Amino acid sequence: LSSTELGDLFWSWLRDGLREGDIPVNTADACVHLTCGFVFISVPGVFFLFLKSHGRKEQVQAAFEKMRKHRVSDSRRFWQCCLYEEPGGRGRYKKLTGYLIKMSEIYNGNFPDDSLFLKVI
Repeated sequence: LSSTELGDLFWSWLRDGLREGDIPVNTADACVHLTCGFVFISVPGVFFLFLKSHGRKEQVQAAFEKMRKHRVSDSRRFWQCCLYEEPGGRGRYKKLTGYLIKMSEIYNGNFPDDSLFLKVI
């Protein structure tokens, strides 16, 4: 494969997987979480999950970023989030970082509710 092909493969997998409800979302254990107009994808988790169905992580991530689907807000490409075990943002949490992607790059106007577990900082 090549940076272009690998990019397209990863984005095709993520996008069509979320669209077909084939990639877990919005769960205490998911790498993908919907939030306030955006899809949060945690890294490296979302690339490891790609890899599992298809260093290597470095390649896919570089190829993905070259496509410019992710939100970049005044130079910032990564957001931190707290992932809680309990809905309503409490108890044990894990701190995560990853990309925000505008809902409409993935989803008709036809999507799941927001995550009960993830809080974006």
